[PDB]
Amino acid sequence: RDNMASLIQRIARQASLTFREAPMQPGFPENLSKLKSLLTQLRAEDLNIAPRKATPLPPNLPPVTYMHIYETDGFSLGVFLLKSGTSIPLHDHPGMHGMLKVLYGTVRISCMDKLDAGGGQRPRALPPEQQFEPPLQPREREAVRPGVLRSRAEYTEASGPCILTPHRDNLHQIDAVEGPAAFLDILAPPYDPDDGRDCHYYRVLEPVSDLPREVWLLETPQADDFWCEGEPYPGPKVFP
Ligand SMILES: NNc1nncc2ccccc12
Ligand SMILES: NNc1nncc2ccccc12
Ligand SMILES: [Co+2]
Repeated sequence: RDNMASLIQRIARQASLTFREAPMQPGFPENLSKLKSLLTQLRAEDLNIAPRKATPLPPNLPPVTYMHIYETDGFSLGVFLLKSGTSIPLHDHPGMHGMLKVLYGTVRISCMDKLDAGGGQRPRALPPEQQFEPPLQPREREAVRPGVLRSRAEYTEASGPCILTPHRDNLHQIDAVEGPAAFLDILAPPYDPDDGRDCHYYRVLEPVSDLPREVWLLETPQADDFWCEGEPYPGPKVFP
C-alpha cells in the first residue's frame, strides 16, 4: 500500500498512542489490542536482524545484548538478544505494562506475581517452621513475600506476543532454549532508576506440582554473572 511507514515505525507510533476527540479516538483496551496485532506481524527480517546460531562464552562477553530502537517518557522499545544457554533472571516490572515478541530461537518464559490483597488474596507472612534449601538468614526471612507461579512455557516466533500488566504475569524469567534467541520488548512506563523505578530481581525459594502453584519469593541483587550490553540496531530507524 502507498506511502506506508515501516512496521517498526508503526509499532512505535502505536505504543506511543497506547501509553502516551470528535470523532472519538481509541481507548486503552482498543489501543493495546492494536499494538498486539502489529507485534504479531513482526518478523526478524522486518528489523534486518539475521537469526543467530550457536558458536564457550568468553568471560568478557555479555551473555545478553540490547538493541535500542526508541524510547519516550511513555514507553521503551528495543530488542534483547540472548546467547546460547543464557538467561534473563527472574525480575519484575513495577507498575508497568509489557509486551514482547520472539524474533528467533526459543525462550522459556516463567510468569509470576507477588500476592496482592487488592486482587482478593490475603497474603500471609512466611511461617517460622517453614525451612528452605539453602536456609534463610533472618533478614532474608523478613523480606520473603508470597506469590504465585502462573505458567512456564516455551515460546517461539510463532507464538502470540507475551503481555504483562502491573497486576498479572508481572514477574518473568526468560531462558534461551536450544541456542540463541531474541525478542522485541515494549515497556511502559520505562525504567527510571534515577526516579526510584528500578529492575528488581527475585528467586523462588525451594522448601524441604502442577501450575498455578503458590511460591515464596525473595528479592535479590542483580546476579554477578548477569549483564546486558548494548549493540548497534540494524533495522529501520524510528523518526524523529
Ligand atoms: N559491565 N560488565 C559487567 N557487569 N557485570 C558483570 C560482568 C561479568 C563479567 C564481565 C563484565 C561484567
Ligand atoms: N524481560 N526482559 C527485561 N525486562 N526488564 C528489564 C530487563 C533488563 C535487562 C534484560 C532484560 C530485561
Ligand atoms: Co522483563
